[PDB]
Amino acid sequence: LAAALAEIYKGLAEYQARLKSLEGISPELGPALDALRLDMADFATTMAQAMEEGLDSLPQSFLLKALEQIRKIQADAAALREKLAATYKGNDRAAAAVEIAAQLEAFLEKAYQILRHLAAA
Repeated sequence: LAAALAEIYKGLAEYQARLKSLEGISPELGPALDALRLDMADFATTMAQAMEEGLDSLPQSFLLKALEQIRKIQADAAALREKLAATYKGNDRAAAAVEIAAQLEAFLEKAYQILRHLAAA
């Protein structure tokens, strides 16, 4: 349980580091960058809080919250990738972002499987 939770949290943190390393879209997109940071930070807050507490069992609300939330984040990220690519392309930074994005997709799949198992009785 703790070990599993540790693995997921670690992976998320690493991805964040890559998402800063690439930045520089536009200043006017302040709310944009804030949205991405709020979604990721929120996931880390709730997850980290539960692990620290070490409660006997987690609530059904918590489970379904993880599934619906993460799905929302993936959809929004996809839209951002399409727009960003159209604007920025060819540059080395753009190519790297594509590579990183691909890795995230695989990780997303694995995470979905784990959550489904937990939700299922």
